[PDB]
Amino acid sequence: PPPMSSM
Amino acid sequence: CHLSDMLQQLHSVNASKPSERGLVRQEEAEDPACIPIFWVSKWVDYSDKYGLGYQLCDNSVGVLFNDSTRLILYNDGDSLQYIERDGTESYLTVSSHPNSLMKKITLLKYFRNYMSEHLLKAGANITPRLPYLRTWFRTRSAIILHLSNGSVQINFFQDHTKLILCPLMAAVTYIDEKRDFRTYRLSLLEEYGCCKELASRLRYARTMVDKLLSSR
Repeated sequence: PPPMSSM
Repeated sequence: CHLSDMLQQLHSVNASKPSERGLVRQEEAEDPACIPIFWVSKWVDYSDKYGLGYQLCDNSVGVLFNDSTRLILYNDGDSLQYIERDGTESYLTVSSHPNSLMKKITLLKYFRNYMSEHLLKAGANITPRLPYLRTWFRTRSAIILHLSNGSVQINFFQDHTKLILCPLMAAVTYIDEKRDFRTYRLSLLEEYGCCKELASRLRYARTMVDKLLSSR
């Protein structure tokens, strides 16, 4: 799962 | 806790079947006076070790640490709010801080620096109209963020769409796939309808608010 918001 | 109000507002909009009736006049439900003051613009889930860091739209940064404490750095880059596990709020500054908070301040500064350098600012084009992160959780589809002012934000991973729900205004802000930022009165969505996309996300939102209410 993505560990942060949108780059 | 305005979660009960939020659930009732969502019950009401969803029960009106806003996408399944006549002509949808969603534009007539728009209310710019209801644009939120605060939302989460960026976040970092380091909860396997430290906790969850977030940036609010005003550039303030908070962390909900794994020990159930919270540290918030105001956008001035010095003023601090600390919330203990028992709920006690303390207001201080980094320039003055107790030695006991040095580690958490340092961690927060790393979170802050990362978000400032590497992540998109959600709602960046919008001028808003200090809450802390009460709690959060993730599903396969979304991250759900509950702010201390009663706002609930839901960010969907697959399509990057976002909801900001405010129970005080009984309003929802929808950020779509094109990053269009639109604020609607929930009662007016009942009155004028909405597209299937927003309707489905409001149904999802109701389930998420139920989760928040059941895990208080």
